[PDB]
Amino acid sequence: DPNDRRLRPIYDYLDNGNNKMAIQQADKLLKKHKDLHCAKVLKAIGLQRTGKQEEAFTLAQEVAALEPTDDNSLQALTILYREMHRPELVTKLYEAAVKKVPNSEEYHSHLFMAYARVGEYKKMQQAGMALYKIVPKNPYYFWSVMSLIMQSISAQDENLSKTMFLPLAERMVEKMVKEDKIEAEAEVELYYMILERLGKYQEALDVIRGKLGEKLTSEIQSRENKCMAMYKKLSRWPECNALSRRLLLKNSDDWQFYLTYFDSVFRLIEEAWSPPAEGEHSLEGEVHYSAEKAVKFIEDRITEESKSSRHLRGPHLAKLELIRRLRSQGCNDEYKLGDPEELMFQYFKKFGDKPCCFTDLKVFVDLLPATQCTKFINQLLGVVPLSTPTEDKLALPADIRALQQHLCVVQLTRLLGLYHTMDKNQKLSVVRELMLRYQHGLEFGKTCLKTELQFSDYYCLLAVHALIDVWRETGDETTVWQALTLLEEGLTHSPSNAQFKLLLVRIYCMLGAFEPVVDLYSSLDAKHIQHDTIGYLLTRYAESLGQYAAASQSCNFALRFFHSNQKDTSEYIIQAYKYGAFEKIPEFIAFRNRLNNSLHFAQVRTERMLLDLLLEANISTSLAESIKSMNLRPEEDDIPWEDLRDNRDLNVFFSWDPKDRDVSEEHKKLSLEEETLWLRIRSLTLRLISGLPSLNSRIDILRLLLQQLEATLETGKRFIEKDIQYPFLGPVPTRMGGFFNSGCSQCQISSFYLVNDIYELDTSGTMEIQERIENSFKSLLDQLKDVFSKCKGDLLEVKDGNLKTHPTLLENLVFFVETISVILWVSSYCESVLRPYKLNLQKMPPVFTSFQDYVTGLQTLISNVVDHIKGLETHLIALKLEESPEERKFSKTVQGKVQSSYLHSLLEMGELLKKRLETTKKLKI
Amino acid sequence: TTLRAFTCDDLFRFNNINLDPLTETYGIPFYLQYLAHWPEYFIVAEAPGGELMGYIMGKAEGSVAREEWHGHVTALSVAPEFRRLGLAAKLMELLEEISERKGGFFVDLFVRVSNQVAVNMYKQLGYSVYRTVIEYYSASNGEPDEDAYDMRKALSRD
Amino acid sequence: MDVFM
Repeated sequence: DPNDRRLRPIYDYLDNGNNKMAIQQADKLLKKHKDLHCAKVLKAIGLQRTGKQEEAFTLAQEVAALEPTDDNSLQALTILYREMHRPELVTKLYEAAVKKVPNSEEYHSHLFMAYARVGEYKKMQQAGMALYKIVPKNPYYFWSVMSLIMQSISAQDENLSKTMFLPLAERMVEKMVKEDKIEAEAEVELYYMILERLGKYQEALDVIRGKLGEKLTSEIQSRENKCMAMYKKLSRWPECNALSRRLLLKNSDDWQFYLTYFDSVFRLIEEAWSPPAEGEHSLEGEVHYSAEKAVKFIEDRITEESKSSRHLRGPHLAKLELIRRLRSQGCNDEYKLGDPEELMFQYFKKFGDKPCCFTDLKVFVDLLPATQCTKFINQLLGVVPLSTPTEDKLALPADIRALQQHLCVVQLTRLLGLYHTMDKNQKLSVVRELMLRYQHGLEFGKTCLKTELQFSDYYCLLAVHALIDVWRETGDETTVWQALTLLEEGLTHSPSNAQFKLLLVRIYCMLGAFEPVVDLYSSLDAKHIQHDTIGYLLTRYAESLGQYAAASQSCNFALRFFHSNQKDTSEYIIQAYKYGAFEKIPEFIAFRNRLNNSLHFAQVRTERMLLDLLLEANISTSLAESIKSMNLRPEEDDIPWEDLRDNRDLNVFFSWDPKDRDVSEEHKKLSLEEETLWLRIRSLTLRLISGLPSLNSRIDILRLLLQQLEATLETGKRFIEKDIQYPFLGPVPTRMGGFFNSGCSQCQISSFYLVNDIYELDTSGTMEIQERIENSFKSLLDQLKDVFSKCKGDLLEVKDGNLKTHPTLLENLVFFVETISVILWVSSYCESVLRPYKLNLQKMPPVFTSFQDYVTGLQTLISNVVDHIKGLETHLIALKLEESPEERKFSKTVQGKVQSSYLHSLLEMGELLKKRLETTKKLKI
Repeated sequence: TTLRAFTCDDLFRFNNINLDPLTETYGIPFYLQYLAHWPEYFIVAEAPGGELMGYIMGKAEGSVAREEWHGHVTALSVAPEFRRLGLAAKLMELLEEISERKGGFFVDLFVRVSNQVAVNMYKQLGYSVYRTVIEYYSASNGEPDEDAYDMRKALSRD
Repeated sequence: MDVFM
């Protein structure tokens, strides 16, 4: 085809992003021939890639009106439609194409394929049935069956699905079986899924155990898993027990089978089941039904694993679990298993050097009585071969083994809760000892590469944790500075560490500085899926500190990732449908829904909305063009409150605190509720702001939204009154407390009431309304003055050679900036509506004088705030922060970084305020 | 330990593994394609406490006519605190067995040149170096594009 | 390991 050769230049141009030259070459090509619709659609695609969609959309509509037939044009139109997420058009396109040629099986397949991309289940079922009618192939029939299954799943009515679709699918598959046409293995999976979803467990188990079960060979032990599931559903305990025993005999390092065997044998003992008189006492093999048999089997596994040179951690943990379950059940006359403390000591002795010992012991540590925990720790200290402790030096290890054992011992000591008993001085002594141990142990890893962690970073982690606990207990920032210095020094030696970067980011964000945070996060090298998991740390702090550029960049990255997900997940589940992995379709659908209902997605979307509206509200546009191009309406909403899902990982930080002080599901629930409240408040505020230009019946909608906002604010205050404390490494509190303490909510509500009053006056057009307007103006001015007065102070303070920080002032300044921007918008609308009244009256209402005085007061307040910001900057730059040497240098560097971050934030704030001040000249009516 | 098939929901809990600089983080299309096309080549280990030690992800391709039908290893990672336990050897043995059951011919994988420990452990496992490819790793952040070693091992069918 | 693509 010569046309493909002609398109090859623009083909590679689009491949390389050469949009302009592609458009030029397409124009040159179409100058000779006017029937080359592919050239036109390629030009439209290139225009869309450059941000020209309306002309591209018109060209696409024009070429679609022609109803083409060549495959290349169809592919190009498909790509173009998927560019702005418009898959419904290709459905009609392929419908017309198959209308032209009804006997084309490829066209029917493509039409069904586009339907499956969309999700019209009856249509895919009909298309698949028609395709099978055209060509008798099993895969199309099973495609139709899967379409019916998905239609049943989608429907909420359980009875309707269990009565209409599932019986029909079962009848279809039964007819297929009667015809004896089951060849591949996917049909068996589909049949089993259909039978299981209908509740006929016995028939599914029979069909799996039958001849058709032999076709399941691609996977490993799949038949065993399905039999386990069926037995658990049917409560056929002896069979599951026998199968679990056989599988454990096969491989003796599987935890799930150990748990299943224990549960089965305990259920057997509870039911007092007895073996049959004759024949095998199972469908699988031997069955154990006595605790003596269980302990004998466990001992046999232990002694069999002992002989093998390779070491496994299975049987010992299984013995510990059996001890726990025997204790729980009530068999106090235990069958000579042993003292749990002795077993723990032996296990630690055998696996001292392995880094995973602590994690294994944490699960069972609850068995140890709290009376002799210190004695147990002392006993543990007697095996480690430490050097002799002299007067001026501590006992030190000799190689990697001793160091790892001592580290594990220290971790276990911290876990038991001893460290939460002594006072400040003993904690400081422990910190010094840990620091000395880390410094001594740093010598071993001299030859380690840059991509491998050092051997003693956990000493620094423990010291940092202790210092943070001390600071939280008493509140002395010198400990914070020391911890920051220690963390920086540790990160200097091991650039590849990950926990250090996260701890540094959290501490810096807590202290109010933000400049190093972006660099540290970039060094962390996050990517697509990690965004939705660990981007909340950046998104919760980027906006609150005035660093607008970083917030914009992060929001852009997150939005790009989410849009790419929304575009490509459907395509890849489509491909999975094509291949034949039927059982993976519902899981794919659930995964896509989970990703589409992420809380972080809505949070970043709303934050980007508000930031884009605020940055270029009136300095660039008139707040009307931005809204129109921004697609916002008061009634429209796209936040799924009923299906909000949380995906943030709260366990990324390594922890060693006891169970009581660790995170809990209650904390997660409270954090989710607080985040939902904050998101609701932000969304309501954005929606209320959005509908303002349309005021030039909606008043009722605005009043309803205002009432909802007031109720939400009341609920938020009630929740704040609870005074819930969070763990340091757990969820971080939101900004609601600072928002309430600042008092900007009253100013915004007063502005909204003033807007309502002026709109009512305009509709009516009275003296009482004018007096109310004047009183509202005076109250707004007083509230703004009070809010500004609440922000006065100093950011960095020097006292006795120590530094003190006050991020609350920065947060108050941010809230003040947002409030004054909103007030400026409201005043602009008020002047816009009021100006024609005075213009007509010129052909004496005291409202004009009050408005002019209010404008002058606003300008004076803005000038005073700008001057105060400049004075704060001048004081900050003139600060003389200069007042082992390496630690002092690190502390100086940390202080310099904090000062630079504060200066950058203040400069950005001053620039924004100076830009916003100029706009007040248009209000001089 | 506990070995089971990888699932989509596990993508939200494996963050404690990819933080290692030596391990990558592919996009959603890569994981979705590998899971849909070859579900059996996706194994993940789960700890008694609920954590994930590591996972192994691979694929099979080639031409049987030219005896190119072979298994390929895409990704293999282990958590830093769960190493020195032979988990990688167990996963590699499982992949070798499952590829042998499919009538393959050999197994191959790429490796970083500077990653000396991985090369040594592979050589200990009977794997013999095949060849070297120049500038395979498209390094970012200004780092030089490190070359890669084409690592190979035979099978029993031949 | 392979390249990200």
